[PDB]
Amino acid sequence: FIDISEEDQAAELRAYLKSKGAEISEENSEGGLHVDLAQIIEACDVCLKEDDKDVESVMNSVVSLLLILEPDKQEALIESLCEKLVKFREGERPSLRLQLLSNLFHGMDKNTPVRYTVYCSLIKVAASCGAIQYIPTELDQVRKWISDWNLTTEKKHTLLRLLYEALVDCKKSDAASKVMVELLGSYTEDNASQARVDAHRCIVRALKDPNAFLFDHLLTLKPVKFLEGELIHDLLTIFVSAKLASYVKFYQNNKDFIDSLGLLHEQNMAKMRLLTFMGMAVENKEISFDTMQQELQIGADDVEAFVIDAVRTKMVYCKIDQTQRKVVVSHSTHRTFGKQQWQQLYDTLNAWKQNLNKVKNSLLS
Amino acid sequence: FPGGRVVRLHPVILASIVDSYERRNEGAARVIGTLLGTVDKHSVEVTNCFSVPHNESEDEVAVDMEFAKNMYELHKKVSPNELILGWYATGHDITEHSVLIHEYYSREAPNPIHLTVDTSLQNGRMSIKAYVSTSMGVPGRTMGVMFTPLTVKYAYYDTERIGVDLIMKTCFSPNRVIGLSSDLQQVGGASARIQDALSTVLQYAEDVLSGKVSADNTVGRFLMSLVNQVPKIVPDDFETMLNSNINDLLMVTYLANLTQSQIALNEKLVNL
Amino acid sequence: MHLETRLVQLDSAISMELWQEAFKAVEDIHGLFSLSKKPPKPQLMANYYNKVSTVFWKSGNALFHASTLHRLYHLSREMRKNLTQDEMQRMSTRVLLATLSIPITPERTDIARLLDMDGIIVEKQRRLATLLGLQAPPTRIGLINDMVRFNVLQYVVPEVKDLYNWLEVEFNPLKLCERVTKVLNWVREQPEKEPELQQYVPQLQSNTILRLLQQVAQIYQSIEFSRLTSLVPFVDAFQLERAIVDAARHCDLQVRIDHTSRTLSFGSDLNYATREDAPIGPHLQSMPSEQIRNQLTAMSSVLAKALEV
Amino acid sequence: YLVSAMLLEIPYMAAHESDARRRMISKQFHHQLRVGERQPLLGPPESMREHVVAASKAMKMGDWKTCHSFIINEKMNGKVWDLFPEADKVRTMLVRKIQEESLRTYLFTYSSVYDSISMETLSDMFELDLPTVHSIISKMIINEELMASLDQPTQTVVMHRTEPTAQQNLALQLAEKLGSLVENNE
Amino acid sequence: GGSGDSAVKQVQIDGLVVLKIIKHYQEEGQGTEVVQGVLLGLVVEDRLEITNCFPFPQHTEDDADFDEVQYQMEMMRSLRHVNIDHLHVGWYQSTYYGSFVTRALLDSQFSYQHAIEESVVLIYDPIKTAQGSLSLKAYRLTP
Repeated sequence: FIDISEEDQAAELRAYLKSKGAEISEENSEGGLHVDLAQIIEACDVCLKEDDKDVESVMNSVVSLLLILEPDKQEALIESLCEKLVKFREGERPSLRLQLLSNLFHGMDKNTPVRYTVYCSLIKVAASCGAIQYIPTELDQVRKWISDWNLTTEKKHTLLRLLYEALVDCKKSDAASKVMVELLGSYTEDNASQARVDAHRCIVRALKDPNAFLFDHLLTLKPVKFLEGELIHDLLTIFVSAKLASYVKFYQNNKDFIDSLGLLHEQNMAKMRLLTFMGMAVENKEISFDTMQQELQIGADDVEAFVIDAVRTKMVYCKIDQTQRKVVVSHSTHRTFGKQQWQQLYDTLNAWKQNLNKVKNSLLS
Repeated sequence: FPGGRVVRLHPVILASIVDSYERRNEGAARVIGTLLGTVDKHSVEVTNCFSVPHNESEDEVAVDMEFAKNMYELHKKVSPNELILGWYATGHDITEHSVLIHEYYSREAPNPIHLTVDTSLQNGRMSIKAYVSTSMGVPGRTMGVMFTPLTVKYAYYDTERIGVDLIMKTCFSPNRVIGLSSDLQQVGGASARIQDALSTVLQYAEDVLSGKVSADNTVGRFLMSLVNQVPKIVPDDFETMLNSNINDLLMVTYLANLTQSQIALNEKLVNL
Repeated sequence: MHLETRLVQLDSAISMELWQEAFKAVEDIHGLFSLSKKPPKPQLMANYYNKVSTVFWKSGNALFHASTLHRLYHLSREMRKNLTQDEMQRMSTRVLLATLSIPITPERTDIARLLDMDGIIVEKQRRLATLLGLQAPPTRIGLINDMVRFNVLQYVVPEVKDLYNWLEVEFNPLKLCERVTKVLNWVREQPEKEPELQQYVPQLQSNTILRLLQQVAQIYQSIEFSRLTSLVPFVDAFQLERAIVDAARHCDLQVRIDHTSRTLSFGSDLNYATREDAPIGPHLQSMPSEQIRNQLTAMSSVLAKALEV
Repeated sequence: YLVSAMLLEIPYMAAHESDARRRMISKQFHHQLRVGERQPLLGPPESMREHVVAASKAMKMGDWKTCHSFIINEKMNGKVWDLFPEADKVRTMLVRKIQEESLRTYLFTYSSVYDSISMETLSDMFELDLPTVHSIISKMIINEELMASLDQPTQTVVMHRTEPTAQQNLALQLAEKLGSLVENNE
Repeated sequence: GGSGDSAVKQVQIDGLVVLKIIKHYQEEGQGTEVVQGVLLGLVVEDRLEITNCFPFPQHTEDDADFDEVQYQMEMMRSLRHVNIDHLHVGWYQSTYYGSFVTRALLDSQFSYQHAIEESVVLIYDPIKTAQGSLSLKAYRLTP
């Protein structure tokens, strides 16, 4: 690349800085000038015909980017041009294409093929270097306007399906999922049939790692209220396990995926978490030690160390007396009706106190 | 990886924008300056800035780079925080005059980092769009530059942006400080009632049918997070603790007032 | 003919057990060296820095020793490029040097001279730091990660690699008692592993207690110390019990010291001021369980409110 | 060291109007205002580095540095009583280091032990039952006793109550001054 | 309103003026004699409303030594270039002390207000004021 800041007419000045391009590129570059203004064949040429063998060109590829925005069908020649980005197998100068074509800044996110084009490209381009900074680039305008063309919605649904295993992580998996599942849930992909495999994904997010705390991030907003519990999946499987505390209530509910996953550590984890919670919410946010001994069916020292497992769960987060005040505040598992009736008695308790507190402090203010 | 992602300035950049813009030396429409700050090599964390002499029009623009070095000399002396990362202008984005000030700053010639402040009657458009200029090959014309966006972040001294929070209280209606903490109780009250009016509609929406969607285990998670720290669960020995603290704190200020009287009885017996 | 005139002044003094005039000599070598930036600073300075190391190893705190050893780690690896040592045994020796030196002192006992203007020599620490090359006097274990920033984490020898993977990384109530001192008794192997490696161990044992009591103090809040003597099977029974209270009196945590029936609770919370985190800098990785105090009222009430608003 | 670093480590926690102005601070401001120390060599530092641990009582550590290398440097040999002046010194180290946790380290100490205290520091039970009794009446300490059980319940609470009294270290030295103002006036 | 004795005025601190202070809040100088700079505005409607004010950066690491006045007048010529004159309506400070007036700068600002009666001295301290009323106070050595 040499400068583009002359009269525009970027077409035959890209042709100039394509003379130094690939041999397959520059054998069409100056030839295009005889044809037309040549932002159709000569523009698609450096896209069709591969680079010399390095991404030293990209400074010219930014010209080729902004040279089909206004003149050509942008989206048609920007679906390709962003297939070279993986065909090269690098994501740093292919990434400067992705960054300046991210959204709404030289490109103008339509209607949202422009977000997808670079999104699905970047997916193939980088490991997850460019890919991570597109959770904001997506979610910032998810909150203002979701893609009206459900084609673009199921485009990003397939993206958020394979961005499960694309970036090597389990909480990124949860993040990209609880985007996949949330716009699936609210309005998308019903399509009850093509939501079925997505239920098998959402149960993996519930089960493989314990990041519904048991089944709360599947029941709270709409991740089962959409992805139906007692559909053909039996997603209520983990809800039959959610209050019960027994090997049988995970093992009779064990079907032929987690039969071989398998289940021998998370059983005890999620079991003593649902017991910890409903223990706390009963007897009564300050329960006794020998009650928990009999509850969790083991003796003293292990259960006293399961208090430390439960304060790291962040479900029961406070100071632990040895003989009393065992499970404590922060009711982190599902209290689906009890938290709602408590929300009304607490906004009552607020309107009772904090409104009294206004005129109280305002006496000396 | 691309360096053009984000500028994390804070409203002191807008301080030396607006004061400079509204005195201006009658630089009517276009006030411009050279931005000074740090870089995380991905982010651009910035503290301060300054407005320079310009006369930008078609096709005359001046940035006294001798003076920009004079100001940097005085700026680096003021605080060692910053390097001249580029130039910040008022309205607007890519011009043929931007790229003239580009080649003026390719006399300087670190990474070109620009900050364009839209001067329009809008809301949806941001009052600043921070830009870097890659590609950036350029042995040709003036400078082949490509404006890639830097997200506008305010990430510095939190008590400063508490100072800005007060400035945004003055933006609505000043809001002078005599009873700061006195009428921060009125602020704390207003906050606690917005919480109440929030929680009420959340309940009564599901009391009818299909409400409290985005609240159940988020606002409910952060309603038990209210009672996490206030109140203390229900200990009446904690009532006893803090009414015994009332006995302590009253008695701290009690002899503070005994010193108040003693100030006059000490230094004003001087006046006989 | 001057630095070697003063470096024989230094070795002779420290060999004669003369630490006052030894300090005067480590001042003199730098009083001369202050007018020795004019030469391209020589790379046979490992001598000077390993001698002021040996000078600090027992006199000054392992704090200033470890800070000196970091400036060795920087300089004498700039050497390993230029000097060009093909030494993996020295790589083990110098990483364990920099590590073993770090986790020694949680807090300094400056209240014997808080009577009559304490802050003086607490500030003079900066003048000591002038001779090291530092300006800001040294941090604690915060340092160790300021060169785990470098390839310390890989280069360190598997004798001790998986010992800080307990101390700094894996925070446990009871899974460190028989996980530090076991393989530190495996460190004690006498002759071939540089008897230099040894004299870190009495503070290593002390420091391990000073970490993991603040753990079980803010993990549990009432254990009975007829069992706790078994929970931590260190070489001590008596001196460890009066090391429990030594930590309490010298401002690490809050415990009920000398109970007759020997029930030692930790409480909730009752005296949260500065003797909780010893003083302000916490000795507790991601445990820190719920204590309650001032202003949390307003700002937790509006934080929790406005997370979803 | 036995009439100053013991008698006056009681009122040195925010109660300064008993400071005897002729003591070790003749030299304690000297061999502490030095940027470097180690194993002491002189007399005064070898008469200090066991004193500094006689603040962190350590009966072990303080007894072990008045008998380090002095039996050549005139402590044991010279005082024409061969071994007995140490048997005196050791006793006034053993005993004057039980009168320390009493006066210093009593904050969270409510229930304490006075049989095990005899096992720790090895003095005679009566020669410890005497001074542990003395600790209350002689030094008017806030700690209770029923010594048929050989015990001393404390119930001290003074820690953030002596801070507002450390305000009365100076709130007195405001209103103790108005007592002296009008003495001069008329 | 905020009229003074024979000449001197109120000060109006606009929201970007406190930000010109809190950019050097406590950074470089904790327990130092921080002179946060000179406040320059103009004699305007009963309250000399601030335009700009930049921190007069003494030998800033440990102690406080007043700089070359070359910076003062060349910087406030740097302001003259596209902005208002050095209409120095006082000097201002932080200075890790809520609710004080210093002895040496008391003398300095009296002599300042001796040269120009129409001058005030601002003392903005952050929440180190203890929250804690009246963080900003524009004190003056009296008529």
